[PDB]
Amino acid sequence: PTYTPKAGDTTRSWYVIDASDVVLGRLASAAATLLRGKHKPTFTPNVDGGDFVIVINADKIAVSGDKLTKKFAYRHSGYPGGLRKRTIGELLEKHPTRVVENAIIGMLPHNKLGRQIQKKLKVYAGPDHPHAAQQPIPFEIKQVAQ
Amino acid sequence: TYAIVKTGGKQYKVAAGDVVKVEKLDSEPGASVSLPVALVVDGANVTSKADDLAKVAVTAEVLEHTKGPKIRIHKFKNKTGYHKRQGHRQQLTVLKVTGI
Amino acid sequence: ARVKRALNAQKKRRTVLKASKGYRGQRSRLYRKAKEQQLHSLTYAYRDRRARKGEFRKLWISRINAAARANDITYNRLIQGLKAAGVEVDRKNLAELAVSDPAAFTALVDVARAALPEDVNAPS
Amino acid sequence: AVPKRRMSRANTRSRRAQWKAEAPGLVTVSVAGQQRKVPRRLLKAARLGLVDLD
Amino acid sequence: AKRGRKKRDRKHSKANHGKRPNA
RNA sequence: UUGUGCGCCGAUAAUGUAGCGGGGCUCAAGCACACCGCCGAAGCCGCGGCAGCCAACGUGUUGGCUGGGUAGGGGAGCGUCCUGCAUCCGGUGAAGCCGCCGAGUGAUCGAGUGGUGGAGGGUGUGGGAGUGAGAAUGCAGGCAUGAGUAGCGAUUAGGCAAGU
RNA sequence: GGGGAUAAGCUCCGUGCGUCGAGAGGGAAACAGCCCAGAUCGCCGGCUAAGGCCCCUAAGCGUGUGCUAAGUGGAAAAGGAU
RNA sequence: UCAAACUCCGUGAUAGCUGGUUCUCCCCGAAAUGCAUUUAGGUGCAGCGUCGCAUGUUUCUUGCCGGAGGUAGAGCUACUGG
RNA sequence: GGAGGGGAGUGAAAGAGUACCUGAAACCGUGCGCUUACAAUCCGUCAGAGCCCUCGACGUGUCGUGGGGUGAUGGCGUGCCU
Repeated sequence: PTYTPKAGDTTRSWYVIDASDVVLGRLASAAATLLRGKHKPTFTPNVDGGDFVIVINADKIAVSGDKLTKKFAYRHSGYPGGLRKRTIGELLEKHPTRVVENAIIGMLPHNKLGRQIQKKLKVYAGPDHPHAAQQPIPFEIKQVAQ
Repeated sequence: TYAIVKTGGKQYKVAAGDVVKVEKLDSEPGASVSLPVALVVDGANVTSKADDLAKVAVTAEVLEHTKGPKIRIHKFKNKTGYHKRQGHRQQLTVLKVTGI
Repeated sequence: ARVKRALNAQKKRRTVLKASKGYRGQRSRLYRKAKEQQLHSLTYAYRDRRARKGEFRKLWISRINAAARANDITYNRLIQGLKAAGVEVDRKNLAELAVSDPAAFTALVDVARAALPEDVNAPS
Repeated sequence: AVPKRRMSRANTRSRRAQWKAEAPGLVTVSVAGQQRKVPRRLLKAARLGLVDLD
Repeated sequence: AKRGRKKRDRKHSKANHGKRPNA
């Protein structure tokens, strides 16, 4: 029988990704891989094993092309004519962490488990984070050559 | 110090003393069998070349002949009236791996 | 020779009802509605037994590719190496080696790296 | 209009259990030398004998 | 009009090979 | 100026983005041409079980091809009741009903056993069927959902003290 | 090919053309009739077809040379345009 | 209850019409075409299925050989027209 | 107050008490074990953590060619008949 994680088999570690000057799409897919625990060989779809991912410098993140002014982030309140949109440029100015969060949130499974994964993603606008007591391991986005 | 054994078209990871359920073999209970090997690990080293594997074989004894779980099949297609009932029990042989 | 259909008919009612225990609502009490479930229940199983083989093969690939990238080698190259190197361990045990005893898997990866061609994009 | 569907078991019992009673709050009073429990609303009357205690 | 043109278009998909039932 | 590969404008509806499935992508995750792997089904292969057609020899094994299926045609069976004949069980507890543990390729089985029960049953081989229901706005009986819900049948009106 | 306005998911014909009807499984997001392929049963083995390999989602943010600035890709005409 | 009352009887009236028809497995497996029809949502014969008997590859696929057309195309001081 | 019931008796049996042989299913409770108040569910199916019960071998609890009941979570999934 294939091995399946037991009660206490799961383990966690903390990763901090410098979001400065990283492409939004590229950074998000890297974080969405970490949070789901895809890197571990102990992966199991119905058990979360992802590692807490801290994203710092979340307001410097680079978006290519004209997407800073022509990409809208829509939201509907349910009331008739309640569809209000904010272009990415505005969404970065008011509260910048949202742009990184949504682009990660839409990368994870949408089921109940994907709601549990979100609890393990902390993203901050500034270059500093309060989680220094947990000793995050700095993480960088490379690509295995084939 | 374990080995991966080919039998019945499937490869099982066994060591000394493990008990496995493999497809039926022509060997009465209590008899001993020898099976080929797909890979052997001894401590830290690994034997993977096809030549050395052909030199080694896993010996095992046949515990008994059993049957698998009962499978009930009821094929069906709506608005037609097509029912087909049929059971199945796979015959299984269970081995105790003695030595490699 | 009038025959009362109680004995002959009650036989099939017990089978379905006993086999439909654990269902929620009406599908656990009434023979008519339980039989409607047993048509679906035994159709789902026969479809899921075939799909289980494909599903479990998949879970193994995810564990192999996760450990293969930990040793800096992509999965598709790792398999190309292993096939060329003459190693014929299937995916079930490869995923088993990757999780339980990582020392052997590193040995297997190094075998795959050696047997790979010098320039994998060559038109050979 | 009429109920379109037969309300299931879970939905029937969920609403039915809201149809309950609340037990009265009883205080102890001493009449003629014996202690009997009467609601605090009827406390004053039971001391003057206006309340019949079986 | 919008509905009709969209259905005839999605016949061009790579996996349909340029044909689809009901055009 | 000519021919070409990609583009721009023409562009334009009524619940909510809404003419990429979503996120996102030009640091292509887009397009064209070559090259390299891999994933992918109930397809093909491996190991095992069954059946149909045919062949080889044999006093039923082996081998080869085949086994989606409605209307429909053909073959073989499970279960129920009544009877010929022959046998066996039963107040030291039959039938029926409720379970446990199992069994068969299917209808299904249990002379395997616990509880309730109180008087008839099983098997082999023949005979005959009022012999198998999930549905006909099907029939009779019992009981649900709506639900502790609507109502409690005018246009007069009752109250207090005492009694049983 | 006829009728229609060379319109219809229109209608009537031909086809040792297909499929659905009477057909599961993979792909096309979902989607009888399109593409791959015809389910005797079991397996926690392997190779492929159409289709894919950044995350959801399995396998490539693959290698070489270019092109695109329009999110073209990820709807459209006469025609306009250093 | 009235464009011809009610009850019994003929009577289980008759419907080219709607509905319903109950246990299992194994093998094979269609049609929605033609002709006719007081006929078009019916039916008869033929066509396509299955079972038995008879005949055996006569069936089918490919190559080669002998055939007759009058489409696609094209042509017009070669005809009839434009 | 009665109805009804609890002791005590008859009875082989009161799981035969004139609502009375056997006493099923729908329907209605009571007790116990597991699960459920951030969640889109033709109500199953395939994986599957945890808890509870059971059968063995080995110590205090720990595994197994085990059996049961619940099932957090993931994948797939458009009732039956005409």
